[PDB]
Amino acid sequence: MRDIDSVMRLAPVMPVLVIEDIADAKPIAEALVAGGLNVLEVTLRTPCALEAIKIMKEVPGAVVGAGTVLNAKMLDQAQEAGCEFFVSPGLTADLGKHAVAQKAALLPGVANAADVMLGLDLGLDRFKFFPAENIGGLPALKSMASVFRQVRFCPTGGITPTSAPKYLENPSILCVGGSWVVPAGKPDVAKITALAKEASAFKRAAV
Amino acid sequence: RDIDSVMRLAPVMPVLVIEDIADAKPIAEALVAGGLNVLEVTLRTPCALEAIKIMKEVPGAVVGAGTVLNAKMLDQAQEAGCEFFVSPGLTADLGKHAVAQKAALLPGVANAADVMLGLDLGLDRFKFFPAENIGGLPALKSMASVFRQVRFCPTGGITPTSAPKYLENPSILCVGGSWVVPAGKPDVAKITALAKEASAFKRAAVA
Amino acid sequence: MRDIDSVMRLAPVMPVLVIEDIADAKPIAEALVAGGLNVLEVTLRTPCALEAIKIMKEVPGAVVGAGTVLNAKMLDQAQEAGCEFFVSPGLTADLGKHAVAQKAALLPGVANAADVMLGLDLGLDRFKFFPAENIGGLPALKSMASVFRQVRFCPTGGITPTSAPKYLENPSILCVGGSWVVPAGKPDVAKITALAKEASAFKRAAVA
Repeated sequence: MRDIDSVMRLAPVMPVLVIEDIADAKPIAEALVAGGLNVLEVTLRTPCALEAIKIMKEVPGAVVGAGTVLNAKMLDQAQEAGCEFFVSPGLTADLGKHAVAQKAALLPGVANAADVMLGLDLGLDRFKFFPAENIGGLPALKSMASVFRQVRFCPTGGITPTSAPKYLENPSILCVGGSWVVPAGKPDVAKITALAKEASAFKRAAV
Repeated sequence: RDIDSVMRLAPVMPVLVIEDIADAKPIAEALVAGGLNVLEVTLRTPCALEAIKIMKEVPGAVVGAGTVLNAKMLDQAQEAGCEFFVSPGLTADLGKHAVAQKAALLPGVANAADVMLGLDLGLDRFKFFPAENIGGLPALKSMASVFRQVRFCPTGGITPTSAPKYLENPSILCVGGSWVVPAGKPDVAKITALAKEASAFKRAAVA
Repeated sequence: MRDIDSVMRLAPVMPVLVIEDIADAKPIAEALVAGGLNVLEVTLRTPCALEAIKIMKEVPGAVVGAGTVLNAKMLDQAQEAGCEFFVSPGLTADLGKHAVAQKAALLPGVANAADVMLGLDLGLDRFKFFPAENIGGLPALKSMASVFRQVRFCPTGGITPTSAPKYLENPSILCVGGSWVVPAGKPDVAKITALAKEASAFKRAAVA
């Protein structure tokens, strides 16, 4: 299936989903897909997360992945649930070696040059710049992209509707991760779809 | 004792710098009398190993070593009787040595790759260090939101008025602090008064 | 011959060179040496970078190194090109292990305590603080230098002519990395030599 570069190009914004109630999963996936945000990152931060992946996987148009993958075992459990891609807050050689060996579409987080160097040693060149606003923001990413010209990025962490277009004007950025499209209360599918359509319209220099 | 239990004993772990060996016993006595029985003695001073042996004989003191940079320093602190060990950062070498030695290590972390390295080694308790140069409480709040099973001790720039704000987060078990021992000759009544105030800090993690 | 500590002490500023045209390599190296900045870091960020290193090495007095070295094979390629030192944005165990094996004067980037501890475990004690203005600046470097008292640093990343003396007042700092002496665009050899002479006169608490 798709490699992580192809996943990143599909939509300007990758929603970062924290499912506290399993009944929220289907309405959230349907509303995001209705708004054109087809790429869904379900963080493995809650007990029902893997079940939420199995529910969202059956929504037509949804490209479901697992976030907060911390090790090869969690990548395996998420892949067995049907995840098409995997995101991690940071990178280890054991996690990256396992993803390459399994041909899993992994998007590891990086915060500094040594993280990126470990990723390049493993054959990876696509990373989440995370957590963006705690590690110097767009100016820090602009410098890191200047050092690693063959790498492309997905900043995540404190991104907003106001700052997302600024990141997306950089050619080295393919998309951003975002939490604002689904507010942490009970889902409102109309509001979620309207935020998704608004984010769907964001300009991308790289696409 | 394991590091999670050590962190839960008191809201503040004093970070002690003993330059005058004569100060060690009165300081540890005053801190214990004030309810701060967990003592981190930095190894940087020449008399630090001798100070650890004196503090270990104070009843109720739980004495550990700070600024542990490598396996050799850990072995020296363990030979001196330290019950726990604190490092500014984490290496695979120091971590595998602490696990093999059954040493209660509390390694510093600054980013997700540091945490994931520790989790791969079996560690899940970390010092968030240097806290005020890596984004403070807002950055720690995000990191704790990602690593739901990890618990932290922020250290580096913590003050008596900022410490309660960190302690409102249940992922924070305690803070490290330098203010409980004022510079100059020890005033045992003043140290015990500051210690009693710190021992009364409320924390969401421990009733 | 030279270890990385001796390279850092040669001049207050190590220019961070990005060569977009091979024809500019010789004039830039000659202009820098004429201004007294003999230590030249050619970043491996453009395809012609290794070719530019071979050209600059022929300028008398030039001490040529490679920057943005990402792995052990890249260090070997830069060494075969004639580099006398090597700079890396970060540190991996594989890169540091190969550098110590080959006695290569490596200056690896650090941003946090785990980076420094990995370098110390390899026997390294000289690091660039990079990228300085995105990882907390001088206040962050001050705290890190007070943790690792035996380590000495080269801050790089957003250093300016105004801020370089501020960093160079700290005795834990041996030099700074800078881009302002040879910025982007076609070289101005008169401007480069003049900026190199001003950088050469920067006071240093550590070196004198």
